[PDB]
Amino acid sequence: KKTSFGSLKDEDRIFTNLYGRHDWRLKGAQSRGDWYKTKEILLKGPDWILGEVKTSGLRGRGGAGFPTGLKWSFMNKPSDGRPKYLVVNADEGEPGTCKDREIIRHDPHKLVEGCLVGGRAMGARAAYIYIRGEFYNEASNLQVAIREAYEAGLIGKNACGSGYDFDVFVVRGAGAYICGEETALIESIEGKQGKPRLKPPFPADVGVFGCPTTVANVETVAVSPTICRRGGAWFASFGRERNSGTKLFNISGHVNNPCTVEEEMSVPLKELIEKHAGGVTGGWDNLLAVIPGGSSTPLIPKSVCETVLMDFDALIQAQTGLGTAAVIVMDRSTDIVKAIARLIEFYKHESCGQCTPCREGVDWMNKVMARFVRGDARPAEIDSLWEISKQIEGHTICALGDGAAWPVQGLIRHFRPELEERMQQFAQQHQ
Amino acid sequence: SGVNNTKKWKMEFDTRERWENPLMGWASTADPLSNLVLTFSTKEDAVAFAEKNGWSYDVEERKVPKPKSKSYGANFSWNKRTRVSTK
Amino acid sequence: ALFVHRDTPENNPETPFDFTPENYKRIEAIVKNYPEGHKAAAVLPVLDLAQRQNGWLPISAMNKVAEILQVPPMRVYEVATFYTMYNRKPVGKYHIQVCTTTPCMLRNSDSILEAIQKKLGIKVGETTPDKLFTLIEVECLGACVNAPMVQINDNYYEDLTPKDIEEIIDELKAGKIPKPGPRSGRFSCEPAGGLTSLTEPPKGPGFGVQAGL
Ligand SMILES: Cc1cc2nc3c(=O)[nH]c(=O)nc-3n(C[C@H](O)[C@H](O)[C@H](O)COP(=O)(O)O)c2cc1C
Ligand code: SF4
Ligand code: FES
Repeated sequence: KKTSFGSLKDEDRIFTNLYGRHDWRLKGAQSRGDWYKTKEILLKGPDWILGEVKTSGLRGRGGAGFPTGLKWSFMNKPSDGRPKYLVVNADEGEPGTCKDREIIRHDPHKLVEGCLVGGRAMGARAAYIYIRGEFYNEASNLQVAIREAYEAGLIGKNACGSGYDFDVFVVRGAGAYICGEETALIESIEGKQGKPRLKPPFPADVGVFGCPTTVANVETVAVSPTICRRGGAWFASFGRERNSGTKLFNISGHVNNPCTVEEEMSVPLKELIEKHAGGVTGGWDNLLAVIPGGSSTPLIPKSVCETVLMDFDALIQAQTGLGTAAVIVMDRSTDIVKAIARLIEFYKHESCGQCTPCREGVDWMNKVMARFVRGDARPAEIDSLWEISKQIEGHTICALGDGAAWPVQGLIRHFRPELEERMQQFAQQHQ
Repeated sequence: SGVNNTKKWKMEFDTRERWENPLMGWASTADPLSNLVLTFSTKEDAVAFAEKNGWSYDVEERKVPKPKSKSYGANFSWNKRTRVSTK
Repeated sequence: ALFVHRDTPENNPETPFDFTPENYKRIEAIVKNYPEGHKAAAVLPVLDLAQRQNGWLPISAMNKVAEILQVPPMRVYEVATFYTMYNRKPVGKYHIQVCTTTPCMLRNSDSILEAIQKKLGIKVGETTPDKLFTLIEVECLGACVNAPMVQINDNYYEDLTPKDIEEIIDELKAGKIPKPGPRSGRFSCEPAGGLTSLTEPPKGPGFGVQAGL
């Protein structure tokens, strides 16, 4: 089998206009292979499409990493009289994550085609694309791209000439990270506070407007047409087994050339940073820690970063997760406690407030972490903060509560001596 | 919301005059049974105790909350009135 | 930063607001995006429309949206106070929003905040006396690889330096429109100093298509 991963080739890159160097409107999208044989894909039936997605091994690119073909197949069932919908999650709110932004504005027709192909698989009559309200220009690009498809017969009535009616609506958010959560997104579309729903019922049973719904990430849906064209096996030939395909990576923070890039799954973390980002600032030896999958994932220290791979299973073993694959790099000049304290401050401002452990607990964690930054605490409080985070984790309605706890646990797990040192400095100064 | 005080049967007696004490305004009574409350496992136990002691009595049948049909899903109904406008 | 309303002379249920005829046609299109019987789904887009016409949301505007969509006013108030992009106080002509979450913090977004404060003579959360600029800190704006970045009204300005941000404020005071995007060499999110991928000509239609279509 393949034993090393990375060094992906342009011939095998899905998002070929990632950098906006080519025309983003329909004429460019067609010349690059979009909307080609879309009718054939639609006339092959949902069961064929879901099988292609099932065999590709695609896993959700929104953060949870749930296998996609299995998830989409929950909609594969007879209608009971309600309409069926595909909600596309373009909220892109996780700090460090900006991959969906490039897809929306530079490759909008891949998303629009993905909506139709995935919508056909689920039997949906329309797709609502929920895009965060701060992406006004990207949302206008998407509506322009959607208008071209409607004018080409590629969507709407008799889409592509397949006898299938599909609408693509774009609805904008109004400023809330919690509206990236699948059920909180649905409540936002319905015109409520973006507060998540409890499960059950699952969205495939009772979703937007109370109807069967599937929420899919923009990247998850944007690659779907290509997997159907080139086949699931082609996509599954990349990355480790169960970690298939090509992934978008955002390398930010203390790198020489922060960038977004498409790279094969299971690429080493070290290679990814050096190859595309130009390496850590001040040399690889100047690395302190990396947040590998967005703010919700725990950080890892330089020692783990040496050999860890970038895929779901590799990063779980390092006591973290792939998340959105947003790589935030911190060099040794970083005040690590301050950096993690700022993320807990972020979750504090983003918690919807609905449920007790996050409404009260995250704010409590923020107040403690602020004192840790200054050392105005006692070493016994470190174990108390670990216990508090475990009272939030797994007890909240939605996974924002877990995402607030994990960064705190990562800091305590790998940088406890730093925390104690700061308390030592504060105590001896006021002594 | 706790229901732990609705488990057992109680026997109490009819309320009688309380009046204000002239010196202090305290609540005076001449009813020796004003505070007497007995606890019984079952209605039959309470009735039997009342009969042998010669007290006339009224028995009120136990009130049990109706069993309700709860469903979180109904809050988001496609076409029913149970759809909630807020959470 | 209060989530209760107290009527004042310039913000009470009698404050004049109403959609223009042009906006009433846009509202009709918005409502048609949702199934009949679920008109409340239009609350967010219609509220945003009122703010685009008016610049902020007086309580009268919230009531007007409620009346149009036949939604209880409290359910509109709940939306208005939940989402952070809705302005319930008048803001400046240019709403500068500096991202300060960690990825932008790691690239010295603090210096950007200093440059804007020194140049405008105001503090975070304040508006200038001329009512041109209102400055706030925000959370991640989904442009972290282009940090430090700011949003002014609908536009993103990215890979900033204290000089670059100071120029943008000069362009706004003078009345000009500064073009959005990175102020460094690059055009978007590609690596600086040359692409590390996507350098070959894109493949054309039908490339690598599986047999059987
Ligand atoms: C607080 C929070 C924020 C989230 N934000 C996003 C987001 O911005 N984009 C996204 O695709 N998924 C986001 N998610 C994950 C979604 O809830 C959901 O798992 C995902 O959209 C499903 O799509 P996928 O299966 O294609 O990955 C978020 C989850 C939480 C708990
Ligand atoms: S965990 Fe936080 S964001 Fe999620 S439902 Fe509970 S209070 Fe809201
Ligand atoms: S951290 Fe500033 S744009 Fe994401």
